[PDB]
Amino acid sequence: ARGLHAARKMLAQRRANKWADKEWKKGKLVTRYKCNPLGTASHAKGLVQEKLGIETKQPNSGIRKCVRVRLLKNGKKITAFVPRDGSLNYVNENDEVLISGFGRRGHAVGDIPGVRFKVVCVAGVSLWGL
Amino acid sequence: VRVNVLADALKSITNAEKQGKRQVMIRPASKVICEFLNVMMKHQYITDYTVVDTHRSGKIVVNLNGRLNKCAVISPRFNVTLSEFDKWEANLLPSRHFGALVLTTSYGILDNTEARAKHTGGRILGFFY
Amino acid sequence: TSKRRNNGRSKKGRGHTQNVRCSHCGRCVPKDKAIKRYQIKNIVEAAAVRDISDNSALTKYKLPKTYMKLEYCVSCGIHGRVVRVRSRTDRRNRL
Amino acid sequence: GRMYNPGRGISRRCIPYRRSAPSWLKTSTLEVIDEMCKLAKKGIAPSQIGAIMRDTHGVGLVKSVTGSKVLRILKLAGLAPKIPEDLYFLMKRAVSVRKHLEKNKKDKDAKYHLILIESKIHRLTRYYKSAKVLEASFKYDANTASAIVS
RNA sequence: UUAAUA
RNA sequence: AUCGAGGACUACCAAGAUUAUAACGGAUAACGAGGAAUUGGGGUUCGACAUCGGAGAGGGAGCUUUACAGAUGGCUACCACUUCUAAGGAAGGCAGCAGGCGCGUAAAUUACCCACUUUCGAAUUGAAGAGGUAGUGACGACACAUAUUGGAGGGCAAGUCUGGUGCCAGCAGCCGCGGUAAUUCCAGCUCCAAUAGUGUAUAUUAAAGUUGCUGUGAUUAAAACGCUCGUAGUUGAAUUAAUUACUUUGAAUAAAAUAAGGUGUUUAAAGCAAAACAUUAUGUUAAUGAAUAUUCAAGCAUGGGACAAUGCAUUAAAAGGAACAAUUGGGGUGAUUCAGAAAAUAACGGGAGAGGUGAAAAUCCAUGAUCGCUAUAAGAUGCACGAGAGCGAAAGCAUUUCACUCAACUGUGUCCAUUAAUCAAGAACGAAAGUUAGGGGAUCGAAGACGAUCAGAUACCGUCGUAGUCCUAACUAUAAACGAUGUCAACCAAGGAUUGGAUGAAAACCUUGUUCAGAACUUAAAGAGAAAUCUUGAGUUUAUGGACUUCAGGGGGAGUAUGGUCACAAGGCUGAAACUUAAAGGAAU
RNA sequence: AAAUGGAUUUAAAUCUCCUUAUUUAGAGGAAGGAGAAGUCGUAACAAGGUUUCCGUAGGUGAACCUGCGGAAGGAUCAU
Repeated sequence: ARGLHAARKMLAQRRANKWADKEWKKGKLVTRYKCNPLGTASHAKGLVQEKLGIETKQPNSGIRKCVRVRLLKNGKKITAFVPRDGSLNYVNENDEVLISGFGRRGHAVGDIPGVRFKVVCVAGVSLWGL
Repeated sequence: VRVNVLADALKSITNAEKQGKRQVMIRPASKVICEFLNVMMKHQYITDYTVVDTHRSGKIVVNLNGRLNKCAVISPRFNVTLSEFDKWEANLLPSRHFGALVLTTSYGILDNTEARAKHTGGRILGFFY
Repeated sequence: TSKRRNNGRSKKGRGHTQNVRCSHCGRCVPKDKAIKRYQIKNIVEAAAVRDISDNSALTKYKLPKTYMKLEYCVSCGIHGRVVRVRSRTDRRNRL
Repeated sequence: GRMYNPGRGISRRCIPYRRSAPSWLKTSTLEVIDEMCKLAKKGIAPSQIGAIMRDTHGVGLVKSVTGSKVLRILKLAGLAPKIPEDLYFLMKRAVSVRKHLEKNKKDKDAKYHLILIESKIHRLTRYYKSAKVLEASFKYDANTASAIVS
């Protein structure tokens, strides 16, 4: 339909064909409010309950230290990295932490086995300056 | 079926010049086809043409002289406002000195240069470099 | 992709052809795709033709021949050395 | 190409570049009209009427002699059939195929071609109604066409 | 005739 | 009844109103607009919040006063709360300005004054948490001193410097570096970028020609419905010396904002004021207000009528349809009819094997098998002719005769006069397998049973064998239903041959010239493509637009779950998400 | 003209059914994905050792095997 009066089908075709966009459909359908532990929020707060260590993928070797967090807004249970060197010793238990994303990689990112969230505060200032 | 006779004619002319042919033949003749050729003659892109009468919307034979790079028709003839001229030329023409559009207006079928001079817009027909 | 322009068949202006049976495998192959060879041989081998002609009860009886058309599937045509695998540029030769 | 199958033939007629009657033709319109008039009374299609004049009377084009087409001549005399000739012949074929189909129920190619023929009828009937040739009350029906076509 | 795996 | 039209309400009367051009529903983390962010053009996303319009005061509901309220810094009742109490009783509604609790990643003083703008009032005077001033304020923007933030393998500017660490700790957005000589870890020195800023995380925009109107792809990478008919929709041959659409000018239209005119806020972001000089009260001066232009979709007026739609008489399209003449057709349906292979039976001869395999075995045979001749009656099949040949929309179609049909090509000074092309919804046909009920049941044979082989063999090999294979009626509606290539139309390099016609020559058949239609083939230094390859297109495409429909958006999950619908059933049509992953894939060396 | 009685109008509030939507528990069952260099086989890529694949039907520990009909994306563009 390349005609001069064929604007109904041209407009209607883009409506249907736009739903095949994986990156665009995901941001429109109702899943960011139900299937996202973080939600729309950039950062979230939760309580540390368990200190975990996840083995890396096959071409790597070592244990990725991380923590298990119970968020306040929802109540879900997640896993959060502990950035740079020796920062797990700074993290106590049953305390509030600020959890904030990662890049997004191929979804998962840098503690390898399915972790997608990194602890940026320990109540304190920073699991940087600390 | 033949929807646009002008599209058939301009494709015949462009094909003939890519092969270096001297003259080409167009089976269905129209007023619009004749006007498009007249515009192309005024810019000396075709030497001349003759129209044979077959009592059946007769044929046109066009003489070409190594100058018509490409003449093409434009599908549905958009209503070109006078302010939309340079938007069309920037898209369809190679530069600001070489080619020329073709528009059908109430004052006849004219290229973009003299339609701008006559201060009138209309539907766009085609172009030629 | 397409190793052959004609897809290895001889069917151009139709959609279906009947089947034939491989003379060695018994496989079902379409009539056009089958490798058809013709054979015309005498009923007496070259060694025994002299022996039969010596002691015969007929004046000048001419030995008859046998005629039969053999059709092979692709697998049993290649394996039986009826046809060989050819070069990429020599596949096109049809003579 | 043809409407319903991929066949593509260009078997046409070629009208000469002479809209007037040829010099050797001498019969006036009076003989042409009455000769055509008598043929119409005999129950002959307008397409066949012109052919008979061309083959026998040498009047190959009637518009070149009388200045008006065969159908226009027949309408003026009132001898034009109520059902247009091209539509009438199409309903004659649909009836004939249907009659054969009553006894041969298993013929699946005749059912297909009957469907194509009836689709043509609904295309022509729609056009002639927009051209006011057929009154809007006209409608093609299998149970009825057998009688009017007959 | 039979001939599995790293 | 109301200020008033009006089913706004009542009585009687009639059966109407909307819908594929998406009604009625559902969602919104939806108040609308001026506008904002980013943009080569086109666009995409945002707009609670300056200003305009709407609605609300914890939730509904009902009212009073009055010119204006269904008012809540007014009242009444119910629900949920809060406070005082002398225990009898009572008021109150911060989505007003400060402030407090909670919530969250996320957001400031329980300040002073009516002096600016303006509103109300009995009025030059009184009020105003409107408004102004002050305090906090790395949200942002501008000018400007002399120091921090991140990094140093690549993308990406910067160290093959030295100490520790030894596939650990770790770094790492991606590829990856680390197993003791780390350019990537932890440090020291050095320099790389930006700089009063600089990193991180989430989201918008560009990149993305990875959402396509400009502008994509569909043979093989993902993707042309199995095929045809068909309504809405879209697109429609040439042709002529009242509206609409199109186009040119305007009218009218809130500012702020955008663009843009002037102006030395010391420049600048700003402001719309200040002065340039008159040394200025005087005078420019009755000084500037950018013409400030926009601006899309509608509406109004005006000049033009080429290209178009609805209007209400041209020709005869290498558009289409119809007719006729001669044909072509393994096109379809019905009846008729021929053939002998295999197997079964009958009779006769013969007398010890036969099958089958790589070798065997299971099995058949003295009740005479295999083998040989002669006779029969059903089932099925249709060799050789048989082809890169023909017909058909596709699936598909092969013994010869007769009917009934159908389609196409060619021939035509025959007819109509646009009747056309493609087509959501819808409808016919749709291999094989499978289902239902009859008939038939020869051969082969999913299942099954034996015997071999093997480590095992539920398989390949051999023997037997049920459903099935065949016909009739009715379902089913799927295939690598393939040319993996939608339908229609135009242009288009050299050939040789073939099928069916027409037309000359050469005496149905055959050899040649021309031309129409069909299935194909060969060559190309040319066109295209990632290449293989395509050339009766997969060419005429960044020099991008002939018409229409369908489909695709990294790989999986998955054509799965659920919902709907069709079927007797198997199943078919429509058809996700969670989660997971840096590749999967195509052509070629 | 105040208490008060009655009949309409507008009707909050509450209760009982019924529907829709969202979230969430469940013995057991059938799936998918990831990890661990776990048992059992050799299915596919070479003619992959029975050419591979598609539709359908049946069977089987498992890839899969077999029957019917297709395709070459074949290992044949060829008598």
